[PDB]
Amino acid sequence: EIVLTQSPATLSLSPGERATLSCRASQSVSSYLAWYQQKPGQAPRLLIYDASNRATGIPARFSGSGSGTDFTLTISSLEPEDFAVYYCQQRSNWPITFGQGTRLEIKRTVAAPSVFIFPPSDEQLKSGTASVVCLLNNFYPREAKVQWKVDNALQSGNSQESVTEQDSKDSTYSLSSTLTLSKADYEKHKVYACEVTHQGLSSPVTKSFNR
Amino acid sequence: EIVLTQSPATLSLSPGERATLSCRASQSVSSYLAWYQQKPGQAPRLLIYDASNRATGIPARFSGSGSGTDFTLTISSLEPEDFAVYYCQQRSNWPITFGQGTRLEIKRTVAAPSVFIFPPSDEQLKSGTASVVCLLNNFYPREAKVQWKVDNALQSGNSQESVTEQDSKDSTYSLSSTLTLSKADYEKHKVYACEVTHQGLSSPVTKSFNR
Amino acid sequence: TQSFFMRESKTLGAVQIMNGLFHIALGGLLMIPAGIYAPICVTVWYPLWGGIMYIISGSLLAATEKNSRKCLVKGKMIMNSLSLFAAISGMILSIMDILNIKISHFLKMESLNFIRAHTPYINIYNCEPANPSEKNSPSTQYCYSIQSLFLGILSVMLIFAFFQELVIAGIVENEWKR
Amino acid sequence: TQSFFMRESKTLGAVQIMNGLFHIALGGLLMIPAGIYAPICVTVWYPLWGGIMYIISGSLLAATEKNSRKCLVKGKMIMNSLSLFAAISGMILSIMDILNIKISHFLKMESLNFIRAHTPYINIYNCEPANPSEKNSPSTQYCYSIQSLFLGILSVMLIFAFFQELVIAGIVENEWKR
Ligand SMILES: CC(C)CCC[C@@H](C)[C@H]1CC[C@H]2[C@@H]3CC=C4C[C@@H](OC(=O)CCC(=O)O)CC[C@]4(C)[C@H]3CC[C@]12C
Ligand SMILES: CC(C)CCC[C@@H](C)[C@H]1CC[C@H]2[C@@H]3CC=C4C[C@@H](OC(=O)CCC(=O)O)CC[C@]4(C)[C@H]3CC[C@]12C
Repeated sequence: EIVLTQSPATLSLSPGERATLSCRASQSVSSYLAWYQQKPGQAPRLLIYDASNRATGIPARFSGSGSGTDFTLTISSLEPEDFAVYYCQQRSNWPITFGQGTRLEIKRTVAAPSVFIFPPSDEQLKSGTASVVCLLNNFYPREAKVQWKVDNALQSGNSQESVTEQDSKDSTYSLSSTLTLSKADYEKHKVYACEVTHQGLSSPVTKSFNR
Repeated sequence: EIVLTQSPATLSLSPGERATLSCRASQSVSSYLAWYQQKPGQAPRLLIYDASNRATGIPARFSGSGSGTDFTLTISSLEPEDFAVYYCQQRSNWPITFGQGTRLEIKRTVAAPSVFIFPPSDEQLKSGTASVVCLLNNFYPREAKVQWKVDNALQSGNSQESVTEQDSKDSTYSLSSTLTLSKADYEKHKVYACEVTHQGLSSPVTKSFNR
Repeated sequence: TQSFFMRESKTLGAVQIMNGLFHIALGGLLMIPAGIYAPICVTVWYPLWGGIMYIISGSLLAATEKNSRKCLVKGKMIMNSLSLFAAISGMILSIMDILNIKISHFLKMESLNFIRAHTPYINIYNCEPANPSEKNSPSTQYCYSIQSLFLGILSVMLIFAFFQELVIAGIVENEWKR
Repeated sequence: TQSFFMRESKTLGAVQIMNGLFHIALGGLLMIPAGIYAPICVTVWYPLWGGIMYIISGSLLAATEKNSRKCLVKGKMIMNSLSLFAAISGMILSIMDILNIKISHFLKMESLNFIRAHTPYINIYNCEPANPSEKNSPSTQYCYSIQSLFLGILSVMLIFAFFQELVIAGIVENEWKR
């Protein structure tokens, strides 16, 4: 039924004063709305309701209003605890629909990434699998293009990767590509390598090891 | 949930005065009930509601009451239009459950049944099937035991039969067992026969034909 | 048959004006939008002319002493007779609409369309849940509450109308010895 | 300041007995089970106070002529003072309940248990569908009848309390020149 669209996330926010996003809808929703603040590790907190009344018991320096399909909110104060995701919802007709989420960033400078290699171990291969890990660290932003090639051949649908959070000191991101590989395929292949590209490098770089 | 059980049907009612049936329930139903009259060929008609009030606009010589799980109804008048099915329902808790049906009979004397044979025709077998029909008529009651044997062997799960209604003059029942048979099985078999048994015969009788 | 109220008749006609005011106020207060089938008090408009009649009767006794002729000495009989007739009509309607509420539907009394459109999806005479279960439902509870309220206001109107008729009958029997 | 009602004050006190009768009748009528949170007028038992105070004043004004001493002549000031104070409290509570009905919750006035068991499942202060849709549902549009009934009852109560206070103030101002 009712579907909500949100402004693109990962917005580059310099340490200034302006901070504005939007949350649109397809069908004309009612005048009343609701905005909430979500924080990780504990229960979320209310932000503003009806776009005309402030929070109850929580001081609010925000300024959010609007009508129809376009709504505008702006915050000027810069506190060290506002960096979180933002959710927008609606209550026009049941069932209700929820947003996806927009997380703000800290405007950290780019860092030069590094690479590493690790051949499979005897104990690892004796279990019935072989995994090679390439360690990626000190890179910005979180978006990166990393792929694997074996014997100068391309493979797909075999890599599972998870990202990490941001530290409270420098907000440094790390990655570690790990793929579980079969022994039979490990025996008949010669060259294993991993390639990474980023804005900090002017030419792709790869590392290879002897089996 | 609630399930209703009814008195056995096909009750032998001599042309007298007494006529009584029952409709029981498992769980204790409420005091109010409902009885209806169903006739074939047109819409049914109301009989009695709440077991304490007569019909509206229709004279009622019936006498039906009761409480708890046992209910009794009795009709003394004998009209030529009361021979039909009887339905009992309940409205204690949703969803409601309906009965199965009890049909009264006319107490007709037993009649001697007859048998007939019919070999498959050339036009019938040229179509791709062969059916043999044994005609049963002038029998009482509707219940009968008829089966088929081929080459002194018993077969099951191949016979479909439908019954007829009762005439307004003598209430005579008729039957015609017909089974569709394949050509390949028809070619390799020798003896076809059908057997019927009834109270009017002191020994089973069968008829056979030459192929 | 004891005559002891003629000499103190100043208050008897003095209270009647505000009795009529109370009657018309109750009639107006009973004109709240309720549902589709309005009661008998609507199709006859009895409270309006009843209160008008009562207030005119009360104002008739403004000048008890003889001031003019053929207007303050001749109307005293027609006015009290018509007041008594209005009272007896009052009891007839009151007994009818107090007896018709606890029994099944008797007559129609359709309400006018201007108020009907406000609440056109409910009925006031009967409300049954149409299901043996869910008896502890807010709908039936609210029906019982509003029915009790209507019965109470009707009983109040009955009692005060009966008292008004009693005093009117006394004042009309004061004039003539039958 | 023009004194013109002293000689004809018999009616003014005569109407008070049946005004108190109206007050007690309305108080009894309003005590039908209606909701979970009773209004402010329920827990204060004001109608009993008003009715008793009015009927005792009416009994006091039974014999204006000098018959006895220290009973029919001394209490005329305490009686008027207590009646005026009761009327003052009357319209104070009246304005309170007429202002707190259109605004958010202020206090609870929890009802007694004997009426509590009969009406557990309906609220009187506010009924809301809790859903933006289904606005044309009985559970939403089917509160306004009792809402308007209560509003009218409170309004007529306030008006008649004001009238009674006005006439009592005139009577007491007749007795003493301030
Ligand atoms: C001489 C009078 C004082 C005798 C008493 C008549 C009142 C009891 C009736 C007459 C017209 C009725 C009114 C007719 C219409 C409405 C509109 C209603 O609100 C609406 O429905 C808004 C209009 C709309 O939406 O159509 C509020 C009640 C009210 C004032 C009714 C209140 C009761 C009224 C005033
Ligand atoms: C003898 C007469 C002149 C004395 C005064 C009687 C009327 C002029 C007054 C008394 C109470 C008043 C009522 C008090 C409350 C309302 C509720 C009001 O309802 C609404 O407007 C709200 C509608 C909603 O949204 O529910 C309609 C007018 C009405 C009946 C008022 C109409 C005029 C009334 C009946």
